[PDB]
Formats: sequence, C-alpha cells, structure tokens
Amino acid sequence: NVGYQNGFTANVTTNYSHTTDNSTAVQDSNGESWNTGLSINKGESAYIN
Amino acid sequence: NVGYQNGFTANVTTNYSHTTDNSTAVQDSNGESWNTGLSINKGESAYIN
Repeated sequence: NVGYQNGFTANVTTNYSHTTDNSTAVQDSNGESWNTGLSINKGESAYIN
Repeated sequence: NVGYQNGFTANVTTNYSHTTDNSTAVQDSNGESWNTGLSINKGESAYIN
C-alpha cells in the first residue's frame, strides 16, 4: 500500500501460516416401514358354482 | 514488513492460536412409494374355446 500522511508513505507486507485440524463424529439412526400388495391373473380369474 | 514513514520502519509479528468446537444435529425423514408390474409366458400364453 501507498498513501499520503505528512508526506508520501509506503508499506509492503508478507504472510505465511500453517494450520492443522482433526475431528470426530458419531451418528445413530432408527426407522420403520410398512408395505401392502396385491396380484391377479387375467384369465382364470374367478370360480363359480 | 518494511516501509518508509519518517524514515525506515520494520516489524516482525508472530502468531499462534487454538480453537475448539462441538455441535449437534437432528434430522427426520418421511416418504411414500408406488409400484406396478406385469409378467407373461411366451408359450402357453392364451387359452381358447
């Protein structure tokens, strides 16, 4: 950066850095389900008397 | 960093830090489903009179 404050000024900055990280997690689950169902046979589909 | 403000200036900064974190979450779910289907036998596939 440059600028004006009681005359001309300038600054040049550098930077470097190194971070590390580690973590856990635990996740449960639970559920239920239902179902129905049919079928049919077209041809030979009923019996009579 | 180095620079010029009323003469030569320089600065050297260090840094270190340590953060922790923990969190929860709760997720529900719901759904429905439909299905159809056929079948055939290519041979003995029709009866007659």
